[PDB]
Amino acid sequence: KSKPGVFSFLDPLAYEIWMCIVFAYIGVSVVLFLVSRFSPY
Amino acid sequence: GSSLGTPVNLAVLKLSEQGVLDKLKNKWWYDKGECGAKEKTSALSL
Repeated sequence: KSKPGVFSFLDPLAYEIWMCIVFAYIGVSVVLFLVSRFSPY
Repeated sequence: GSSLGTPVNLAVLKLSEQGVLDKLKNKWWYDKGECGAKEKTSALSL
């Protein structure tokens, strides 16, 4: 009786995709902050 | 000029009509054949 793993809900996407999702989240947030709070307008 | 012409002609015709040759082909091509004629789904990759 295959006991489903906790964090089996992540199985549809590979570990690399989640990793790069986190990386892209950080990059997007930083670029947004930058391009919103740089110009002394 | 061999006396074996008509008999072999009739033999192959009889075999074809009854179905021996097809069985032999199945035996030596499909049967006696390694691969005959579902995989779990994979997680998406980058």
